[PDB]
Amino acid sequence: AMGSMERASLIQKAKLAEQAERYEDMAAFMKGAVEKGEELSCEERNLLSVAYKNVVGGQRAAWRVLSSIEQKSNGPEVREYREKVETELQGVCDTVLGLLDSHLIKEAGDAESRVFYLKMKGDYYRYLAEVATGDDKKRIIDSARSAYQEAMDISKKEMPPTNPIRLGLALNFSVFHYEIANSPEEAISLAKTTFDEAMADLHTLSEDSYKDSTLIMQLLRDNLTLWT
Amino acid sequence: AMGSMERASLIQKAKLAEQAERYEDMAAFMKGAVEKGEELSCEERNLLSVAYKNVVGGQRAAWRVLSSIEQKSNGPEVREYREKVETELQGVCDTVLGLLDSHLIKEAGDAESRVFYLKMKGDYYRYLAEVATGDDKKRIIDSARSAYQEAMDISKKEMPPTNPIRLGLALNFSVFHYEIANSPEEAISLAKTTFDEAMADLHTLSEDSYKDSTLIMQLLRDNLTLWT
Ligand SMILES: O=P(O)(O)Oc1c2c(c(OP(=O)(O)O)c3c1[C@H]1C[C@@H]3c3cc4c(cc31)[C@H]1C[C@@H]4c3ccccc31)[C@H]1C[C@@H]2c2cc3c(cc21)[C@H]1C[C@@H]3c2ccccc21
Ligand SMILES: O=P(O)(O)Oc1c2c(c(OP(=O)(O)O)c3c1[C@H]1C[C@@H]3c3cc4c(cc31)[C@H]1C[C@@H]4c3ccccc31)[C@H]1C[C@@H]2c2cc3c(cc21)[C@H]1C[C@@H]3c2ccccc21
Ligand SMILES: [Cl-]
Ligand SMILES: [Cl-]
Repeated sequence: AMGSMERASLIQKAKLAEQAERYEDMAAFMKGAVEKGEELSCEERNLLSVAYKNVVGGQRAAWRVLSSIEQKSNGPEVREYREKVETELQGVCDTVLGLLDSHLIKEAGDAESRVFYLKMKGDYYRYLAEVATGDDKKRIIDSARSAYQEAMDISKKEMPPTNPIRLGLALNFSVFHYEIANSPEEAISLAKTTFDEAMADLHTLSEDSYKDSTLIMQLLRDNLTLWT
Repeated sequence: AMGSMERASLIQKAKLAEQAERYEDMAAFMKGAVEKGEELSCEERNLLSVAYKNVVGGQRAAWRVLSSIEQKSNGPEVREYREKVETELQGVCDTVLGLLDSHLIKEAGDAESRVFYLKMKGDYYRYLAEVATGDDKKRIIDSARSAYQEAMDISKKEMPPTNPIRLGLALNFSVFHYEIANSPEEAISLAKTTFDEAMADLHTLSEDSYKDSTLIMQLLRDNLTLWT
């Protein structure tokens, strides 16, 4: 599909699609850059993340609208279209999890790197878990949990509490606890702990993370305001 | 593609896609409802219009970003991607113009109806004209002009000056004069005339057009504030 194009061209074009708000294309350019076989740099990791976040984020919004419209209070058309979109959402999720398993997630790699791709693995299993049901759902919840946890375990050892990759992970794992794992108990603990341990060792905050991590701190709190 | 589905189902689903903001799908459902062969009702005409407006509106925004990025002040990747998107934009435009020619535009029909589909024909030739160049562009400009004019000619005879279909037409034809036909002379005339002839016979304003047509009056003025 993209295999005739040089890796550098695919990356340039991925950057152009972010500016033009073409995230179906951006993701496609980044799927192709991953498949050139080389390890992604820090900037490239984000580019991949943003592309697929928007694609899958738009589908989830659509699914939630349509799923909300299945009232069943007091014809087939609503379910059919919800399923069409649901099926589409899953394909995109399965697509990212493929690239993560077959190319990006490796045992031997940087701490920043390994956590970033594991957080992502938990995110995309989380998105699948929202749409899944029955016996099939339990499996998907535990793969999400498992990937988030290994990511947490590493970040506590290898990263300071003001690190955006660590903070954004904790944010998303709390969201998993509340919306997916039905434990506002655990969700609140992890959120406040993350917020407080960050404020406790705020001296570790650095010039390069200042913007990214103060934003995730706000998000972390907005959630606790919303829950408590 | 959609040919197994009942017309009523396609319409229901088109309405569901507007709510879920899936205008690629909405347009596809409406392309299919048009191809059932039957004349579209007033509500259906809008549904079709909105679907394709958003699809083609998103592509134009992308094209204008990418085309703006061709600086050429003082590699091939920007042009290639602009062309990819340009080619895509044109296919969607050619697609609507097909449905208009082969199904919707008829000699024998309602005044409201005939004008609505001609306005649309001028709109989609306008979108093509923005991306086109050279000898090829002149043709596209004159087809836009020709369709807008026949639409104008009919609306002056058959519709009051407060009518939203008449007002929105005039709005778009002025926009054609300014951005496409390079005549801020004519664009300003038609705009103020539309605004003033509406205010002159404001007694004709009716309960059903009040919202739609006061909005187009604002748009008409915002444009004149912007031009003069
Ligand atoms: O070290 P950088 O990666 O260049 O960080 C800066 C950025 C940006 C900067 O703005 P600039 O276009 O004027 O250069 C800045 C930085 C550094 C330098 C300037 C800036 C300004 C500020 C801070 C860091 C930076 C601290 C103090 C002030 C600030 C406001 C809000 C949160 C954190 C901060 C852009 C680009 C980048 C950035 C990030 C964000 C945002 C905007 C930017 C939006 C979305 C996210 C964000 C978080 C919190 C509030 C608002 C945002
Ligand atoms: O006769 P309707 O088709 O039911 O018109 C109303 C509408 C709506 C109405 O609001 P509602 O949700 O409270 O029922 C109304 C109408 C009729 C009845 C109510 C309304 C209120 C008003 C008018 C007409 C209507 C005149 C006086 C007041 C108004 C404000 C701005 C412009 C024109 C008006 C919704 C649905 C529809 C509507 C249309 C618009 C909008 C919103 C609506 C947005 C986008 C466009 C618009 C134009 C100008 C300003 C704002 C808008
Ligand atoms: Cl469907
Ligand atoms: Cl391209």
